[PDB]
Amino acid sequence: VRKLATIRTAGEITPIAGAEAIECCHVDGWTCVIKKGEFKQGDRGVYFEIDSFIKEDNDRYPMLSKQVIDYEGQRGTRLRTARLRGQLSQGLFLPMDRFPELASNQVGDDVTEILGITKWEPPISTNLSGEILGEFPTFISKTDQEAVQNLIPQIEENKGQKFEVTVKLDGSSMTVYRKDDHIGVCGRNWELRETATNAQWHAARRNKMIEGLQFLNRNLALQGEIIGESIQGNLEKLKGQDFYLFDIYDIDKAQYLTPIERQSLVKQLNDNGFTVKHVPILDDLELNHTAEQILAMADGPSLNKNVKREGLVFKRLDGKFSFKAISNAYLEKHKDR
Repeated sequence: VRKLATIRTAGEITPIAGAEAIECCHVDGWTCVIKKGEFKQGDRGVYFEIDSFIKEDNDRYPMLSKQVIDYEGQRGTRLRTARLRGQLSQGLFLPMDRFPELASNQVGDDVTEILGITKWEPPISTNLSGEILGEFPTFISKTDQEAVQNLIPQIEENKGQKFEVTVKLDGSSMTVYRKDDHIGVCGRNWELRETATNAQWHAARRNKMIEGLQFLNRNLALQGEIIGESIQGNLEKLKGQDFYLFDIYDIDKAQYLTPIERQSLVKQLNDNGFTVKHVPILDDLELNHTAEQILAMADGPSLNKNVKREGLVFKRLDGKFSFKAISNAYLEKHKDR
């Protein structure tokens, strides 16, 4: 997981025409509204990303005062995407002289624990939050993806590489895995017990993927998104619920399969009557883009080609560098994300 609060550098600062108390600060690939004169280009500050939850503290955080709410039994503010007078704003960026306990930290430091910042999350469905069997397997990587806005040097340093481009479906991450004599089914954070009502187990039995892992005889984690009815508002307008694969983790080797290895294995499972669906795949992209350009492609058709998708995921063909681009128009349309 993640660095919600980090020391970064003011990029170009541009005037927000009309409202003269404020200006727009570019912070890596993010765009952030600041008060005028608060930073100049090159100044360092603490950048709080969207989804940070910042505890009530009007000494340090008076600009969060009217948006204080109660979340997991604590008073404080969830940082969220906003469009103000045409101006896209995401995150909070405070100059370093507001944090005297950080005067010895360096640019790029992860200061999230030191500052007490927590991660906000949408509530989980009744059937996705079944009965917990244990921890998420520590021998499986989780399905988190780094945002393109946080990868400016890595994006320029990947020009000419080729990427599998998939649609990000808006559901719940799910993992079905075999390790030796154990086959498990997990949600986003816990391994779950099979019951007649558990959504993830039901999806896994319905597309036979537990039999598929038994057939394959390998220590593999199939990872994908469960989507459908009563899951995150069912953007795709499905009947029932279904699993869509986007990754397969080689447990013995501790690396994800490459895109073509993954397609190979999906082909093999379907050939043997284990029909697992894949998230929609678009044309491979040869990278030569800016983050702003990547974000520009995020909007478009989803699995259901008549709805607007959450974004895109990009996976380099060697399976060694992956990132996501969340559609900003999608975050303006749904304010519970």
